[PDB]
Amino acid sequence: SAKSRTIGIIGAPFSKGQPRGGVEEGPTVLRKAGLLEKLKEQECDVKDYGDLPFADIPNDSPFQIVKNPRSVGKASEQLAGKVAEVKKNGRISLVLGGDHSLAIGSISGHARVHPDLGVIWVDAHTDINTPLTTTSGNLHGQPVSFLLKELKGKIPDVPGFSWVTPCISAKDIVYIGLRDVDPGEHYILKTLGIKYFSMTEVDRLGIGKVMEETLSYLLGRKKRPIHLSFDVDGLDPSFTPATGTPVVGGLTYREGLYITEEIYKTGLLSGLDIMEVNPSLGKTPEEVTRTVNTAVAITLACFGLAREGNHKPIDYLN
Amino acid sequence: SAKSRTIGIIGAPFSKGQPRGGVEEGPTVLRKAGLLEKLKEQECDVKDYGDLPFADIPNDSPFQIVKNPRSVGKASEQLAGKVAEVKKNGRISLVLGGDHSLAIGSISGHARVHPDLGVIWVDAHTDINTPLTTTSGNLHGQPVSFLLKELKGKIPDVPGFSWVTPCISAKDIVYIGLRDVDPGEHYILKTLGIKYFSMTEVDRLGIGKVMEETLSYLLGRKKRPIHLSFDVDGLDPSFTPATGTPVVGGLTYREGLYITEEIYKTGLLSGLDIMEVNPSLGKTPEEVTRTVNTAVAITLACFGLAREGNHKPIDYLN
Amino acid sequence: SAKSRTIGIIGAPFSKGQPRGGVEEGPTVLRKAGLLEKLKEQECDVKDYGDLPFADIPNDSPFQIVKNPRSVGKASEQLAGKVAEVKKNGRISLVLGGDHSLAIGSISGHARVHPDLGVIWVDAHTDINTPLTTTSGNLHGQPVSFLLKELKGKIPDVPGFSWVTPCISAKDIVYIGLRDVDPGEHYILKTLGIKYFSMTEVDRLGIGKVMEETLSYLLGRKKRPIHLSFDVDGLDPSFTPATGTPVVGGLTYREGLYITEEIYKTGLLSGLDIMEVNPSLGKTPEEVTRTVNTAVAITLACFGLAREGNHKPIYL
Ligand SMILES: [C]N([C])[C][C]1[C][C][C]([C][C][B]([O])([O])[O+])[C][C@]1([N])C([O])=O
Ligand SMILES: [C]N([C])[C][C]1[C][C][C]([C][C][B]([O])([O])[O+])[C][C@]1([N])C([O])=O
Ligand SMILES: [C]N([C])[C][C]1[C][C][C]([C][C][B]([O])([O])[O+])[C][C@]1([N])C([O])=O
Ligand SMILES: [Mn+2]
Ligand SMILES: [Mn+2]
Ligand SMILES: [Mn+2]
Ligand SMILES: [Mn+2]
Ligand SMILES: [Mn+2]
Repeated sequence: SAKSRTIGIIGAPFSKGQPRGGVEEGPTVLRKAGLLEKLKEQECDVKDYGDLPFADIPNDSPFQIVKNPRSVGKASEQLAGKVAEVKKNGRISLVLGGDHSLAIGSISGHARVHPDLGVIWVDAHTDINTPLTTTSGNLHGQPVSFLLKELKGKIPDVPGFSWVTPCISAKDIVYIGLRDVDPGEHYILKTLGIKYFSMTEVDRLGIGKVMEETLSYLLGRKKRPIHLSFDVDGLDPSFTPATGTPVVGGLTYREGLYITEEIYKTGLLSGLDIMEVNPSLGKTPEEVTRTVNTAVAITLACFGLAREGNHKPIDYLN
Repeated sequence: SAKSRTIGIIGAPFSKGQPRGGVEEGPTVLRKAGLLEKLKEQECDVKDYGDLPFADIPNDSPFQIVKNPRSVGKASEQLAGKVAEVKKNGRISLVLGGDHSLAIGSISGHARVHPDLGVIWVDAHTDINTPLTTTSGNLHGQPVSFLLKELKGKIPDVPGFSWVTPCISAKDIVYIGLRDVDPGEHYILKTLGIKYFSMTEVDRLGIGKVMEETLSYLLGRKKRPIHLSFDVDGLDPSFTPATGTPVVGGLTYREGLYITEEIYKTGLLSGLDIMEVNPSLGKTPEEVTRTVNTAVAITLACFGLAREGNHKPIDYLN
Repeated sequence: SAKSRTIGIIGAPFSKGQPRGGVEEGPTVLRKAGLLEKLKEQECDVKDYGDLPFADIPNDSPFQIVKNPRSVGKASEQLAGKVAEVKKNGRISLVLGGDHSLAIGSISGHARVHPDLGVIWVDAHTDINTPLTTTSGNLHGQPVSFLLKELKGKIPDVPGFSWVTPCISAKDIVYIGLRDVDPGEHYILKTLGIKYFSMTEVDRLGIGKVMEETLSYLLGRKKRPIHLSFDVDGLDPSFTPATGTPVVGGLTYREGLYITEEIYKTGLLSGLDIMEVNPSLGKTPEEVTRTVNTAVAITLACFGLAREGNHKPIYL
């Protein structure tokens, strides 16, 4: 019942942040996999807040090229209200997600309770396109732009995103696993001086130094809450094939566990997003089972499960 | 040949330390792949001491929940005498194994001739449950507890193991590759302060520094014979799938060869166990061939094979 | 475009340096995957010098055990000629290869214009067998032996290789990825003191320290042109299965990109070989697709593609 193992589960069955349908079943397959039980199998305080209901906005006309903006803005608006609710209740928010546009609400609602948070973004992509730089028009590739304070005056008024007040600065976010960056995204990345560890860096330094540099960069000045937004495609498709945008050359299964293991040991985890699990895009039933089983193992390591073993505070020899 | 390449081969077709049948064929398939001939091709002096006849023990009721204790204890007792015999002949004992419970006999008979030995234990598991902390009753996940001096007093009188005397100390064994550890094992691991590199530590430091710390921890004070107990499930199941208890996220083929190449270069390899190859557990015939090939390759690196190249002390240009 | 992105492309559909047919289709499948256009989409100045026509030599009698000496010798002689020409045009020679015996011509022609070049050899093998140390007799395992000045006199007079002049010293080549070396090659490797990073060294040091030590070893004294000879079997068969001699335990896709990404940032890439892609050696159509696409990615990384992203100095 430690703070590190005190959890509030929020389901976010949302998919309109991206074209490929099925990512809304994310919260369903993760629950079906036995996540809450396996969390309770560890010494975890688990309270389920259910699946957020998302109202179907039938006529959600696009903003220029950005599609379904009112639907994405409302879903994140509900998530922000719900995330802050479980944070004021002392629990670590565990958003069980569809597409990564929900990171707007998850981080915002987290920010209303802990405005001094830092963000670790595990992803293959930066998701830092603005509504003017996007070529896909999909909002799951834009959430960071709505959330950075330095990007104010650059974000046009998108219908449904009026409640969005930027809550993090460029110095309070670190990327791990980038290997598919748009040209506009790369421009923002280097112009803001955002700390990132692309797969070039992970190869160069190893996931060991990557985590060492990541945590000290974020927890150097002061100790502050950590929000980990984990996009399942941050790991190689050989472990998470059932996702919207897979890119080869990703983080290994071991590296994904080591990231989450090292973040748990800081004791400062405060919010978690497990996004972009799509049980429709599995070429076989095993590809979905493999993806879900991987996202579950990632989450369990976020809350104490260590590869070296775990044990309760008793004498097992008596 | 030289001392590092003078080998005495002991087939150990025993399976009653674990539930799944077939691991007794381990010696058969390893020989069939040509392990003897490939060792001789790299200037090894190899003597084949034959496959040990393990007489049937029909009345072998369980000790509490521990299964087949007398068959396991006598096979390890017979292996212990056999290993000590080849060590007295000046040869490196090579045990081609069934289940890992034979390590009780492999290490004990080794210690009888070389009581100052150190153990490197490559495995996904710690194999350190006592007959009382075990929940599976399978003796192949208990051999280390029988061998540790610091556990004297916690091993009950198990039928078949009255010959057993703990021969190695807690500071004379190093684990590499752990990722599947029972809570009672984790308690024992930490309380006795055993040196270990789980998959987490291998991810943090890399196999290069792991082997540098391993060999310095064991050989730093004084040089001494090394005993390597290699469980095949220490590597990832993508390389050794034909094994009893495969666990995802293991050491790679490269990492397995680097461990064994580094151990050879010390010139202090004295005993070697190649355990848990179960040719009946491959989902396809190729998976069996792939497991055996990896096992043969790791055995060949133990006795001189190097990826950088090998050559005889002659003038290849005449 | 900039020097590091101005390329002359040479297709070398040659296979008679090795016994498995199909590697001559390397240039065809690589073009077919759109390699040229993909290079142009990242602001590269691409000039296509076409595929080299290799005439058939009927009376190609063996030189002892060495097979097809006059076809291999003439093919590399032509490639050396065409590589010197693109080098004279101030372009980076990109050789879309068949078997690795063509490196005899690629490096010789490159050394004709830049005799101070340094070679990086990404390969599971050393390819340093002499015509007398070889047991296979396949010349795609002998190219480095013809190129090293320190082995002059150890190489017999082989028909087809009278034009060859040893053009690099053993102190100017760095091997990366070794894991299958013949006894005679390893003797040569140790005797001549060639700098090398086998899979053992990549395991021990990591790909980052290997690249830093490689670039420092070749360019520490002074800037000079770099010739990258990339045998596709340097990567693990799980990423490049459609090749003649797959060896397990190879460089990862990531390590291949990292090597090529780091080589680009020096701005000194001057010659490139993409060798030993054999589309007829894939057990499934996907295995061919995987091998080519991996080869394509390694190539684009040699000319600026970066996993962290790219952008023109234009976006806000
Ligand atoms: C190819 N580019 C043009 C589009 C590309 C598509 C996939 C998304 C993935 C977002 B996530 O990693 O959260 O699934 C990012 C992207 N950059 C964009 O902006 O839509
Ligand atoms: C998971 N627990 C419940 C049991 C677990 C099963 C697998 C064995 C592996 C033995 B070996 O390393 O020889 O393959 C170890 C184990 N600890 C035990 O004690 O049987
Ligand atoms: C088996 N050994 C004895 C021979 C071996 C076969 C494969 C070639 C690979 C050439 B390449 O690296 O260009 O694909 C090297 C080799 N040394 C030789 O010389 O033929
Ligand atoms: Mn994302
Ligand atoms: Mn095991
Ligand atoms: Mn074991
Ligand atoms: Mn090769
Ligand atoms: Mn080659």
